[PDB]
Amino acid sequence: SPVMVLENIEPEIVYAGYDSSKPDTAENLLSTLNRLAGKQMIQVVKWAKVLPGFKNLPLEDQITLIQYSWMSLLSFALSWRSYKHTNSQFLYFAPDLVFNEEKMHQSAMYELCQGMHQISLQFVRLQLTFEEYTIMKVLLLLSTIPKDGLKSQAAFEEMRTNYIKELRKMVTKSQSWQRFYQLTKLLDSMHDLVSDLLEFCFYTFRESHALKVEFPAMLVEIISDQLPKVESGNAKPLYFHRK
Amino acid sequence: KSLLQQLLTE
Ligand SMILES: Cc1noc(C)c1-c1ccc(CNS(=O)(=O)c2ccccc2)cc1
Repeated sequence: SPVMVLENIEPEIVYAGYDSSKPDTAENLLSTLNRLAGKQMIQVVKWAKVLPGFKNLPLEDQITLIQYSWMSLLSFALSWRSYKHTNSQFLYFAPDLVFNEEKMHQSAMYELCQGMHQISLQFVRLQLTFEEYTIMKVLLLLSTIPKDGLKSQAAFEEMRTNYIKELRKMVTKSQSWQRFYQLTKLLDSMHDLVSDLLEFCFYTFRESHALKVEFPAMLVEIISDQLPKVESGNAKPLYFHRK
Repeated sequence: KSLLQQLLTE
């Protein structure tokens, strides 16, 4: 039932609005990706609002969770689109913006694109299902909290524990303890990739005018809040299995 | 209100 709701509330795919007549410089590609992320963030907010249990959390906590997890949610969904639409041969940012080796280099994000692509390759290896994917994406929204905890920490933990229980019930469909630990390992591995993506994001945000990289209002707001918190060590990534 | 506040409370 909660998983059935997850399958039905999955946002529709959105276009990048990519102009292939313009030169494929890093500034043009990154500006297009940033505009696409802004549009996708509006969808994340609308999805989170109807996520079973999310409305029980206070408003300040809902905002904190979305601001800390945005990069993780966007990179996980990118890997799902890449896996579903290309069998993870390309980075499927949108139907009108599919990255091959050429675009990975032109974006000036080559190694970070390889890192995101490795998640897409893990989806092929595991033969990740849509049911597993939707629960795991909810767990990513609930994977980073403030160092001093949320306003309603107990309410958050109840919601998180319940989605971990849904993931454990779902793996039985594909012995199943082995699969559960392969999925929690994959969830944990998102923290390291996101840390690297955020380092690059923050750099382009601080030097936006110089690099000619544009940011939509939704990203300006999220990054302006997130950047000082992440850099000052206020973020607490939650791991299933500590390093 | 911020953009996230507006979107979450609408
Ligand atoms: C869309 C989309 N689909 O998947 C992902 C992942 C995104 C996305 C795009 C841009 C940003 C922010 N800018 S960024 O850090 O330079 C950057 C640029 C390109 C990819 C990752 C980070 C955040 C997430």
